[PDB]
Amino acid sequence: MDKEAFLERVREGAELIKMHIELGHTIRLISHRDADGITAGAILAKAVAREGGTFQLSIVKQVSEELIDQLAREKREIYVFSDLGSGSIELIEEKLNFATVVVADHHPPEKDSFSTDSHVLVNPVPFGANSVRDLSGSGVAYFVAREMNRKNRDMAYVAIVGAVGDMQEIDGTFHGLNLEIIEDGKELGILEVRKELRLFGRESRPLYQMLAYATNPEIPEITGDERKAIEWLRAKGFDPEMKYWQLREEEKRKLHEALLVHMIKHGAPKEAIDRLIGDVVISPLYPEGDVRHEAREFATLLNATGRLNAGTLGVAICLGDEEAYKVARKMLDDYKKEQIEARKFIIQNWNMVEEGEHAYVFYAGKNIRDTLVGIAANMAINAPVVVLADSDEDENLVKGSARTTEKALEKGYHLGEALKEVAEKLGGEGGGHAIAAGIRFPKNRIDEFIKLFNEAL
Amino acid sequence: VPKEAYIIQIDLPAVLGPDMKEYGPFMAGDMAIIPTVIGRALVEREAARRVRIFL
Repeated sequence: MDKEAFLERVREGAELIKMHIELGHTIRLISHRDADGITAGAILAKAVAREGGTFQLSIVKQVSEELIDQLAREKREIYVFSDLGSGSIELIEEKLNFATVVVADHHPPEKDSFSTDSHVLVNPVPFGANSVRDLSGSGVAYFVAREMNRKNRDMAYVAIVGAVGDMQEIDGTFHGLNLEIIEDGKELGILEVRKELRLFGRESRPLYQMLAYATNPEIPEITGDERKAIEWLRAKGFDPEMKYWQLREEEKRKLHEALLVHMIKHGAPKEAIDRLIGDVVISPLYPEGDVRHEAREFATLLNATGRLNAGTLGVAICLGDEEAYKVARKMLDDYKKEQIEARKFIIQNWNMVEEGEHAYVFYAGKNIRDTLVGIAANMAINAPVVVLADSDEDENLVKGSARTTEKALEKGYHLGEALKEVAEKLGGEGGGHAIAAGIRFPKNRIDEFIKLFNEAL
Repeated sequence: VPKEAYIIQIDLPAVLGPDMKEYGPFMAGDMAIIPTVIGRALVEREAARRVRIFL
């Protein structure tokens, strides 16, 4: 992989940052809004603060031409992109040529380097590193931070949280430069690697939900059916309401054996079976039973904050702010309350649903927020469906989401193209995938949307 | 000049600090190190919130 060549880029990027800190310049930080991006943002933020420097961090959805424009209007001395920017090398050099640019990313880059001298691409991929297992976005940021100051090795666990969120260990174990981060954390005693059940819900979920939400790997006759997980665990002699971390090492070992026997019976893929038990990263810095105690649980928390436009709140959590974790918990719980109320409104008010030839159309008005409009259509099915809701951000706009099943997709019914087609006719943004998509269009053209959508199927 | 870290919660135009440095402009949700004399007032009118960076 030529680690020494990548390390050279790391030092070059780290020195640029340190140089501008010495000059008292504001280190403008930009990072992605998932676990990998949030952790990366926190790592670079702490590195700057540790040097007594000044930063301004923004957690964004993605790099856009509009974003680079308003970034250029700021006319900073130095811009630092984290978990972003590799596919926008040309765009960055075009508009941010006047300043120093450091791109710390692991995504396949547009070029292997920058043309200008003041711009540095810290990316392991041009050196032969696998983008999806050798290092994550937070991993790159960690390398840069550690090179600025070896004290930044205390962010090793944070970096791994991002790595797990980036599914760098989908194999069941860690690979590449991630192992170097693992070792740093072990030497400081801030993280441990244990061979356990690689499922989400180790800290905060009951056993029957940890098995029902089982993805990578999926568990046959258990994943999806929440009630079956209760039945299965009862027969094996486990308390379904108990949590995995509350189990003794003997009970976990018995649970592993029981699950493995089950999957072999129902003909689970050999690859899936090998991914049931593997590396699980925990941290002694947090109490057991806390979501921050385990990497996958921590990454799940951060993703939730990122989706609720509170990415920097999640950043603050990585920085050790207990108050921020408090605010985030209350925020997520409030969001949970909105869901069950939104799903309650669909059932009670299904008598106002527009009957269509090829699709369902439900208008909730301002009762359901535009963010809950996506999960609203699914539970309407779990009890094509399109739910419409008034835009909180806008006023004359309505946000809609289309959800369907595999049975309808078998008979054509491609939602994404049909939704993007109608969106172009009503003069609004839309489109998505095949089973799930979103759309924004004028509120005074709902009756027109229903007509045009069914005809596009 | 004493500084601190905050999460700016509203769109905020650039302002000059007592250290003759310019801070901002801020978009809603930005985290930044700014002079505490400015950050305190922002927190006072609920425009920002303190974030503690354990160093």
